[PDB]
Amino acid sequence: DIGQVIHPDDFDKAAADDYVLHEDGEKIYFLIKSKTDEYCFTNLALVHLDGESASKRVLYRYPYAHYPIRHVMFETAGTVDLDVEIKFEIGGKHYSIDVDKKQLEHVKDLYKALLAIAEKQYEGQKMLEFANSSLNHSVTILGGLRQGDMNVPQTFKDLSQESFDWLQGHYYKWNQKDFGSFYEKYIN
Amino acid sequence: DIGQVIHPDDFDKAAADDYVLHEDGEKIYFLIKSKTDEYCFTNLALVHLDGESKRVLYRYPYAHYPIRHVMFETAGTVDLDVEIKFEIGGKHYSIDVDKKQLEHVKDLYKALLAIAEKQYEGQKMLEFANSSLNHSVTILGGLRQMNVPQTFKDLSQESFDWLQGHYYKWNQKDFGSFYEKYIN
Amino acid sequence: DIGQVIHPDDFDKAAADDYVLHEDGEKIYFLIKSKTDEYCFTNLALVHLDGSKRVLYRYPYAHYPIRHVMFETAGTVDLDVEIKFEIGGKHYSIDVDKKQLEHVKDLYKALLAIAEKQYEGQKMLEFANSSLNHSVTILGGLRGDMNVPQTFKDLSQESFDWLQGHYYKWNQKDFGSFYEKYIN
Amino acid sequence: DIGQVIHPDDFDKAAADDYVLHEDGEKIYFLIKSKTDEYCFTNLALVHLDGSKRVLYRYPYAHYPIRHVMFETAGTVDLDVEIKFEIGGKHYSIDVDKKQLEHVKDLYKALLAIAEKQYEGQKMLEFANSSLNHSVTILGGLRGDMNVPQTFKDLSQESFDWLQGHYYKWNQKDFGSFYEKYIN
Repeated sequence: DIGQVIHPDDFDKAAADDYVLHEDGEKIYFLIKSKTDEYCFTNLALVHLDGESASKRVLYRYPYAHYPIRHVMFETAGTVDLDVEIKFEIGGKHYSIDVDKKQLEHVKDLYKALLAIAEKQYEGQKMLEFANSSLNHSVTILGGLRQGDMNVPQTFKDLSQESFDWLQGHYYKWNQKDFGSFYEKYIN
Repeated sequence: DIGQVIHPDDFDKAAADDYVLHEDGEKIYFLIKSKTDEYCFTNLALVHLDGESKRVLYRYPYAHYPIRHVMFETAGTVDLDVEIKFEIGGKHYSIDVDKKQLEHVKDLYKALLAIAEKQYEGQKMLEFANSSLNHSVTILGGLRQMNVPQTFKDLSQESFDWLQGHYYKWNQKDFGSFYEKYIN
Repeated sequence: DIGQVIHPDDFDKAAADDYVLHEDGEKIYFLIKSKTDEYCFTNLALVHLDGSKRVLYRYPYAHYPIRHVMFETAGTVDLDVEIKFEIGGKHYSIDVDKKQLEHVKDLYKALLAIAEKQYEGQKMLEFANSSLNHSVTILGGLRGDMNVPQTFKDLSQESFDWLQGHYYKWNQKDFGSFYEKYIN
Repeated sequence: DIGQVIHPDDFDKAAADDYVLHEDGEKIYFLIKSKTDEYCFTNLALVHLDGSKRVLYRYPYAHYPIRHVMFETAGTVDLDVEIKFEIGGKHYSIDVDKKQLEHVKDLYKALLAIAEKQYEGQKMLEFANSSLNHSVTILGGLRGDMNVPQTFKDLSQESFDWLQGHYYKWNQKDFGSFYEKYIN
């Protein structure tokens, strides 16, 4: 069904705004409203109110951090067509959204934003891999040591921590939660 | 059966309050009462009085029964109820609530969604904690010389403290603040 | 058969009191008497007189864990409430006069707390054992000046103290404070 | 469909310019427009508008290597020259007005240079990885006074910097200097 890009002034009037986690500073950067669906793109997630009837709505929430964006596509309108179509996959779920060709200028900005998000996520997955591999190379290099001047239990504690910090630091660095700056950059 | 979000002032009047562990500081943050069921969300657990007039009492502490797949469904023009769904442990819960009180059920949705996420992230951290302990065991395998029996005691203790401490940190028991953040 | 929660002052008048180990400071915290059975919950065990012969059973908590603690209320037409649990692997369902619900709900809370402590203890045992092994691995083949035979003795004592100490800590025998907390 | 090499001053008038990431300093170095398609070669990617709908494709060089760059001149009777290449695995053949041969030959040279740099980089990656391993092997099991946990951290950073650094060096993103060298 064909959708309308909503202006920022009318975000608070949208059904989707009730499900935005304003409490956690979640902010709406792009909203497309159709007769049957509402697609809300925030700094943290895609909030989607799915109408599977020609009036009840199923609420979905896909935080980017747990549901990566991939295969971002765009399709323009011909002379005879009334809509432009934007596509992507979030987690593994396929999204195809038809939008009033009048608002192409705006949908093209979303296309750019999503494309940039997908890439940052992709690159992050590559860095996680190196992060883990580096952890192993240390384990292998440092295997089989001597006591010398060593407090064994303290050293055992501290070593467990270093490993933890590295696995953790990298997990949160390369699975970033917030992509507001990406919408900020292209939605201007 | 269609339920009513109960007001805080009427929590001590509810059948579920008798099964809340007031002795351990358990506090009710959300209660939905229907003609057949009673669903009590405390800081520590879901307490469910289930009718199929007898009531079967279930208790699902969050620490041992993780919340997953938190869903919400709104009311159409013709419908009288909004539905909140989730899985606690493996059990599927679907609770119909008076559409009039949507403002409150949406807050529960947000709370549950936040708990589920915290628990998910904690599971991943446990994996890191365990994997890290192995990496030290490997790096420190086969040594030199040291007071062997004192070292043996102390080293066993570190391992224990590490395993235990992480177990309790990432399987947190209390989620009161999550309800407090979205309800109040 | 529908039972009656007995009052503390009438404990010494029950058939079950003859089988409580007063000599070891065993104290009755809850007794349900029916026309056929007698269920006696002490700090150390469930003593059950099963029936006009009676077969005596004793299930010390330390050797028979309590699990799957449930509760079931009465309907308008029912005269009883039912408390259920498994002790060791044995299934118990005990019908009690709905008039005494306030008391049976307390037993429910206590047994629930007992069961959880036992479960958590079984996890701690696992960490305790796993830690022992991690020191064995780290301390594997060493070197260094040392009184080998004394160190061998002392080392064997440490391992014994660890294994033993944790065995007694996480298979605790006495749960009197649990009953005390919820029956009080 | 026979295309036209567009002049730099008319780049901002092409449909493709709307999809260039000016915000990240992406600059168009070569644009061929046909009645159905639009091929836009930037420092970072091939942007292709495929056709009155147009499907937008973007193939950043860093994720889609250019290979098998070919060229085909016009015969007396032909109106076009054809430039071919594979990007990722996708086959591209682009017919262009034989009048503009002088320009398409420059694109040919640039794409040829891009493709070679990418190939050579894939060999360097292989050496970079193989070298990492040779240090792991040489540095396998050591001894010596040492702050084990700091050394473990620092060591893990080095490996990360090596893996990362080489990843970015040999999968370079920007090939603007290549176009600049042959279109100038």
